[PDB]
Amino acid sequence: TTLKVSNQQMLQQLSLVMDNLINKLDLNQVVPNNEVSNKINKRVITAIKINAKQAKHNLEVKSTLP
Amino acid sequence: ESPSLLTVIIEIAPKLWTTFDEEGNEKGSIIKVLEALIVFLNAHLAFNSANKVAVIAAYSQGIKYLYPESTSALKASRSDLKIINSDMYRRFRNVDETLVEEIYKLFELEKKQIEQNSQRSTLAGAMSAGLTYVNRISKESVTTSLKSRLLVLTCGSGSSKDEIFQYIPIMNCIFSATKMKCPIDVVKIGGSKESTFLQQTTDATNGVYLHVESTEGLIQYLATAMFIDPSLRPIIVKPNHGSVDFRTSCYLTGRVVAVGFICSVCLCVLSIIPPGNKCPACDSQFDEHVIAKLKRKPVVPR
Amino acid sequence: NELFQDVLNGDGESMSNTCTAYLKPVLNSITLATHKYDEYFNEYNN
Amino acid sequence: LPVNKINKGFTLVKMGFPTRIFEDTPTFCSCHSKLVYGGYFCPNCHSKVCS
Amino acid sequence: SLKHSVTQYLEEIPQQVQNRLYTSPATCLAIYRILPPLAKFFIMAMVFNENEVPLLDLDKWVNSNGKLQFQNAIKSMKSLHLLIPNKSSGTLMINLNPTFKISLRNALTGGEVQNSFGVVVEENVVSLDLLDEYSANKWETILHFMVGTPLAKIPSEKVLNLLKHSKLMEEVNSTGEFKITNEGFQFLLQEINSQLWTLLLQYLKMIETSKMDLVDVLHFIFMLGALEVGKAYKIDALSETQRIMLQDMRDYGLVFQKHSNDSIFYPTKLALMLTSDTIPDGSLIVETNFKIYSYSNSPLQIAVLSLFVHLKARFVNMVLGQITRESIRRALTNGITADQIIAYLETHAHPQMRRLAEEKLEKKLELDPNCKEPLQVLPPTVVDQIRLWQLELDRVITYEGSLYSDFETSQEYNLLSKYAQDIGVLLWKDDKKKKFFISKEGNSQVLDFAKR
Ligand SMILES: [Zn+2]
Ligand SMILES: [Zn+2]
Ligand SMILES: [Zn+2]
Repeated sequence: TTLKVSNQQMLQQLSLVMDNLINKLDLNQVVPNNEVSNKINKRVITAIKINAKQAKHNLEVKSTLP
Repeated sequence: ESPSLLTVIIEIAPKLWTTFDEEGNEKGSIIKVLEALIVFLNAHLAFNSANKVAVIAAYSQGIKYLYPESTSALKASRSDLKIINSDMYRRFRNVDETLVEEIYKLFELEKKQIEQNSQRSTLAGAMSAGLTYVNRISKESVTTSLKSRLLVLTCGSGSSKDEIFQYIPIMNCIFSATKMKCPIDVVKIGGSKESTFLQQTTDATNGVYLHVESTEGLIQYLATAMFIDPSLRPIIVKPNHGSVDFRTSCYLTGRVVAVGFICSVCLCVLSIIPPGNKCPACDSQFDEHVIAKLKRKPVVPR
Repeated sequence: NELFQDVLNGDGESMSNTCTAYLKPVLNSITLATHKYDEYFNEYNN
Repeated sequence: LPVNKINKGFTLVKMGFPTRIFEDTPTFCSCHSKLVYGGYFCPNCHSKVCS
Repeated sequence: SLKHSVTQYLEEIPQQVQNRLYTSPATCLAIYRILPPLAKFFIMAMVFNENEVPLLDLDKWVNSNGKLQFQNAIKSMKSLHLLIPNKSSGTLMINLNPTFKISLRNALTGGEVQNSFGVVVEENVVSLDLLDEYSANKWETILHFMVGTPLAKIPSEKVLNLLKHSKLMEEVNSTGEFKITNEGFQFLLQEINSQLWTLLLQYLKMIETSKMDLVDVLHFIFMLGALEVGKAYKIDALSETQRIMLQDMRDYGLVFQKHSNDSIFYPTKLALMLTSDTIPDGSLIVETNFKIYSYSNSPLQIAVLSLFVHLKARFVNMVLGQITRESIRRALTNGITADQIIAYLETHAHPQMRRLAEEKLEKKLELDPNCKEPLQVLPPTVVDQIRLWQLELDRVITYEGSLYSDFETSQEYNLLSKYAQDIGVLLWKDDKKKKFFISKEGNSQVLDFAKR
């Protein structure tokens, strides 16, 4: 410390996954529409920049002081 | 350079994914995460000729190895269903067809056993089973220097809160993966931004934590940040932002613990002195002399 | 504070920030200790 | 080693769980007085340690 | 070695031919499996997003401990023409090759692959009983031909011209026998995957005629690497050029066919071993009396050991032989250097020799820890004797050319000698003797210098 689903709609969602697996699992649908991919790339590059600026540098290290 | 083993621990629960479908605008996100996982496994098998794939699903009533099939089931089988097109690469096709066939069987089992609602999540047991399989592939040593990597595709969907029973098995899996040098990447699909145990799993085992809110474009997340091969782990930085504090929850209050007291017998963490001067976990009676020093107020002149 | 003003009027603020940041955590810790001391003193006074 | 039943030293032990501080500027640690980038600030007195 | 050879061959491919090579997904997958892991990671992260990715973003991916390797990966993507650079907004933007990206995406997700992986005809035979036996039979046939042992069956003239026009396996018609070169014994040294690769790249070097198309050969080689053993594939997807070169490797042994010009063809184990790899036979014991106890039963190892070991007796397990002076003279007259022989004797050394060498080095380190010595798995006396026989073959070296002398002035001799040194053909010069010598290939340059 600092929306429970019913079994009916549970089975309906399961059967929806069943019939979506029967007809065609088109893997080419995983390709983004080049708009969400820009957001994903921006998020990943910003996280990389933060982590790389943190982990750029980590016997004591040399100091600029005399 | 060196081939690796990618063991996928996917947490498919009909209650968990239904909550994500209700919260999201789209429906049937199981198909989307499954096809993203299939493309990611085909990508991993394309990385090296000698790499291997393990897929284990944690459902409500237990765990089951999606790929490869059971040896009794392999001997029993082969009805080649047309879920996946047959004109693709055969190495990808066998893995994809086996995976979707075991999705079919496991969802038929879930539909059959839908009347019983389980309050015990089996994600940690699935991670333990994946670690046993990783040790088997290392111990078997059919192939020289196989490396390894766990990838846990879990979903919280804002419904399943933090599970305190999972804490010890997840920590044991962390220590086991650190012993065998197996990085654990975690993808969480849901509204819960922070998952403390899984973030600790990614941080302590040199893995990558990645929380997403939409199942669309998931292969763009997997092939970019989860494609860190164990051969190239130290030379590639990890995008796992949001560093975890490595703290723990108290035993009798449940809050995240500040400076506090633990039992010297059972190591249970207490945010405050427990009532009755006895440990709530292992029932060890505390000495009244020593706890008065902890209760002693600090000194300053008038 | 005397060392901070000494590096301020010696190095001319080009290196005074590094000197302050080098001793920043110990300064914050002794400030927290003095604040706790004053808080408990004022608590016992009242 | 498993302890004896006659041992009655069941005392609560006080400790805090520090947070891994992140900083691009090196600081003097409280334990060795050397320049270390990372560290763990003490939850009780805000002092940093190496390990 | 193996990846470097195919990388350098694909460097020599022109850019338009390289882009035409990216049509079939199997070729793209087989090419992608050659790339370094950083390059493969960047490609795989870069396929699924259609927008172009900056190079500075890719620089942020790599930690400081592997940055140089990153450059090498970029260099490979600067060599294979997979990454197109662009100058936009003052930035060196990087774009993926569209044909390669589309073909790799079709290979991964499945879809339009224009039967680059073939079609299974569901009729099959046992791989170990027939397909492994046929490939091993053809490989042992060509190897026993090239090592020079007599054979009742010799391979066809397609590979005889291959061996004749290659740098290795020189042929003479004045005697009627085939002479192994230094490159031949080099070819006998490494494992069979890069042996097959060297053979296939030499075949690729020979093919310039209008009967054969280079891109079709590369596509067929890469799909043969993609095909799996134990299941036949239909011939209808192949062109007539692909059909005749399918017959060519049916003769060579990469592929099995039940009859000539059949509707199906069976891939062999060499097809899957073409991509990547995966006491023993041929393990030998060397003693101080030059006796070789080589635990070999396959005729290939016995035949290649007969090039430099005077064989005395043959058992089921070993071949009792001896390293004599005459056998080593036979090996060196074929150009087989002493270093190659010593490397072969090292690689096939017995585990017991390794244990004895380890015990000797353990006694050495506890006696003299100040210096470290390499693990001499075989005795140094036989190594020294092999090198001594190499030296007595080459006691004299003969350079043929022309000697210029009889200069009345020393300045003219000095000018001609420094001209010969500048053109890099002089071997010896002396102002006291007033003589300077030049090689055969450098005669004509000094001739046109002196005449004009
Ligand atoms: Zn206790
Ligand atoms: Zn320190
Ligand atoms: Zn402290």
